[PDB]
Amino acid sequence: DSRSNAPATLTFENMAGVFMLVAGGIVAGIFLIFIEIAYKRHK
Amino acid sequence: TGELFFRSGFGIGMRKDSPWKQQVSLSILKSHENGFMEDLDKTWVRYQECDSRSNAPATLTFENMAGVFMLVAGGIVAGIFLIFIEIAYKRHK
Amino acid sequence: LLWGLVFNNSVPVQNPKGTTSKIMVSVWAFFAVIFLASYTANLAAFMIQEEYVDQVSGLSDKKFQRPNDFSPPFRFGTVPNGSTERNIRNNYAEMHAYMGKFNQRGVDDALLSLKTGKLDAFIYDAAVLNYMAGRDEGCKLVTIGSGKVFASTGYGIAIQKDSGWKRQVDLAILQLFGDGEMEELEALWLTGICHNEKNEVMSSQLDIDNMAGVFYMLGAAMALSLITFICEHLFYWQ
Amino acid sequence: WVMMFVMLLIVSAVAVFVFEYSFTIGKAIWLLWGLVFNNSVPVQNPKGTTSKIMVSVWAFFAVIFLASYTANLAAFMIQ
Amino acid sequence: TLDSFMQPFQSTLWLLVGLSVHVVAVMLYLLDRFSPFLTLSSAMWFSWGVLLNSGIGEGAPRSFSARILGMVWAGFAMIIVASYTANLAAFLVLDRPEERITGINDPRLRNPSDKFIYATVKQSSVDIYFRRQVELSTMYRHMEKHNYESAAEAIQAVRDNKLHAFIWDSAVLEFEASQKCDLVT
Amino acid sequence: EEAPFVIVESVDPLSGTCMRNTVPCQKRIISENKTDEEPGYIKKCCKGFCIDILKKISKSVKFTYDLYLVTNGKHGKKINGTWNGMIGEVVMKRAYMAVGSLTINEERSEVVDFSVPFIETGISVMVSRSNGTVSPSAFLEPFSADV
Amino acid sequence: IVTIHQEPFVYVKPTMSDGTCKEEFTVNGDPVKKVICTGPNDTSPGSPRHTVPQCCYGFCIDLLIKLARTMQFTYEVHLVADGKFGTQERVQNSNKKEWNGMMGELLSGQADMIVAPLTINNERAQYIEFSKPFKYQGLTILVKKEIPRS
Repeated sequence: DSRSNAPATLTFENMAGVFMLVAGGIVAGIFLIFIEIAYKRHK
Repeated sequence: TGELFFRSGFGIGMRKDSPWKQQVSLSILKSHENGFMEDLDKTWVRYQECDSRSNAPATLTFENMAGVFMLVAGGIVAGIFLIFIEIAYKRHK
Repeated sequence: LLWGLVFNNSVPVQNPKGTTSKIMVSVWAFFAVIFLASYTANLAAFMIQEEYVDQVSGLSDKKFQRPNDFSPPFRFGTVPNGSTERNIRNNYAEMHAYMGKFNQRGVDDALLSLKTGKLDAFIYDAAVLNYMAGRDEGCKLVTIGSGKVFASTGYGIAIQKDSGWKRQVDLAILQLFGDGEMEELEALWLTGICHNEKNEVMSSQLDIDNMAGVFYMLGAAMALSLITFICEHLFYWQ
Repeated sequence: WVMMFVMLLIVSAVAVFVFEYSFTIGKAIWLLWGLVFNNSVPVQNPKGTTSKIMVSVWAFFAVIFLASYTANLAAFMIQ
Repeated sequence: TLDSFMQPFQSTLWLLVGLSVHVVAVMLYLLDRFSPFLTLSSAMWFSWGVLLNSGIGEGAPRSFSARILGMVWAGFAMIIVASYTANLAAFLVLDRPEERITGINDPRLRNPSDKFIYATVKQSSVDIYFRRQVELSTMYRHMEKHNYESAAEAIQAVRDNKLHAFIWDSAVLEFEASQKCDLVT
Repeated sequence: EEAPFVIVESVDPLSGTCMRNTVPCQKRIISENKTDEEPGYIKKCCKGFCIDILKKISKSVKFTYDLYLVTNGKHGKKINGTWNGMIGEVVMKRAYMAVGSLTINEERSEVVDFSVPFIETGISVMVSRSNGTVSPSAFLEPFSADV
Repeated sequence: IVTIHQEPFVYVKPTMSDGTCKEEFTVNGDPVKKVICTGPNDTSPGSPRHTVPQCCYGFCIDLLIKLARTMQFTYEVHLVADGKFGTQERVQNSNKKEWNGMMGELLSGQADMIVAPLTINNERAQYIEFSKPFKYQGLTILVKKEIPRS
């Protein structure tokens, strides 16, 4: 016995975008830390 | 608003037997096939002084939101009263 | 501070040192939160009610009369060797000379061309188009309404010349209209399913031309910023 | 929920440890938690630049998260 | 049934907003470096922090034109976020489709079509009821080429997404729906 | 033959005749070219929109009828100062009546008579629905001008 | 000719003190062709039973103008006597049965043709002759519009 359920819940694969974006941000951040220590050693 | 129903057209009346009957019955067809009727329609009927699609959303007025204004006015007057109580408490200590 | 407190609290501010001023700015922040909530609610309610934007006037529109003196040239045509083609040739010479390029080969071919975007419009008989529109797959096709129709006529029943039977069949057809059987026949055989199809809202995806308003607002704000900078420099130079 | 929780933990730890060499792990977790709930509680910002980029990306993620949550919650109450 | 980032906004719009904030940063910087009486790095940090709502960076414009431009940029970011949230909510609340054919007089079921299939049990009362009705002659002619052997195979084929509609009595269908919570009449 | 008005079909193979709620139309068939063929009538079953009106007329006023399809080309044409098809058949009538998707104009009405039309038609435009818009000045729309 | 008063088709306006009605022009500037109208008084033929000369103009007016131009004849119009389209008037009246209104005036012999927005029905066309339709109007409903608000 279950009434009609109109709303749909959000899954995990549908929102993998933010996770991919933050992973790319972390790897770009470690690359930017390399560029940053390089620029610091330059000056 | 609504759908058409019992769509019957107008017509010119006359007696039971007359050549003017057939004359008009041919002249009306000639006018319809020529374009005179379209000009008459666009001139005397097609005024078109108002063309506006349906607008479902409703805008918020000012009287409907007077609540926040009343609340902030009460807050200001309570604040001046609180400044009186505050200077009183400061003078107390 | 009192301006930043209304736009979500994005720009840094400098808080006072008192207590009554703190209560005042707290009340103002509550007001700003209520304001933002109501604004967001009304904005979300607004975007869910836009649809049904398409209309043409008739055979006297600028699109038909002046194809070149407008946006990239519009397209409209039909098949040749027909009553409609002969009528539009005897009525609008230039329109026929223009539309002769887009002469189609049939009715279903023209419908497929319109569905694929190769043709922009279609000019044919009202009854067959209404039938093929009301009894088609989906309800994406629709006419421009009855409105004004050039060379308005009907489908009669040919009878031999000077036949007395015509008087009887005329009264018979009139009684058919008076009784309502003709309406039932038109609703059974002619009226499709899309006639009772309401408008379906959708999502516009927020293209660039939509934010043109805020873009022009930012441009005018930058212009006013430059104007005020020049004015302040002129006023402070002396 | 547990995905974003463990992701917050991993991001905070990696950020502080790698790009922080007074900014300990407690304040970092507090900041990375406050940045997801509209920015209501006070925080203590770092002094670096890559940590700033990391917390900016995290704030963008939190904004997207809040927008989607609010959208789904508004869609839920109408049915 | 939506996409994460680029569903409510266009990528070209994202690029336009990025170029806009990049230009606004330099415009806020110049207004102080070219006026009488702005740490381009801190100016760009402020311009990025106002849009992304992040609480990073400690810098405020000390001029008047720069100040009003920052106020306008904050308002622009606010209205952009508001429009984004509104469009996302609209698209997430207007994306709940459910056919749920009403019944026998449904337009999809009243007229035969290749995008909707339905069957029944051959050599039964349903066949007689469809053959005796003249209004449903087209539906009968369409369903004649899809009749099944019995209900045991038909119910199994329905759940296999091979069919789209099935007709039987009330008691048998209700019991099959109740004793197997997979389909609902 | 007209797709929305007069639809032609074949007899029922299970009975070799026409089904119910149909009118037996004798489709004229002329295929032999070397020699004129005997009266050629193929048992067909015609039905549609005008057929119902014709049946109701025959039920109202008492008369008998037997339809037969046109021979060549189309319903009406005035080439070489002469009519063909249905109108050309009506010229040398031999039928005394004509039905179908026929249009009314000046020439065909001056030649043959016409009754009251039972359906309206005319030149009509046909286009496809376009996706909606947002009224791009909507960023300041959901609010009054005084607030 | 006989004509009834309907604003979208047949406008009626009182003539000036000179004896005619002041001419005017359309939006583009074309001269609106009018014609003299000899009908009843302003309110009704009841108390002021007088024939005051007015002037009429409208769709049917210019249609009749074009028809008389192409047919090359002359005319003398006059308004309706009672103010009704036409219907059967069944009174006990053993030796009496006829039409009333404009249809009754036509059957009586007041005029020959009817240039007016008259409908077409079975009983109407049963007695008199009609022509091809020059308009197609189907009945409809009308409701008031109210602007929404919070």
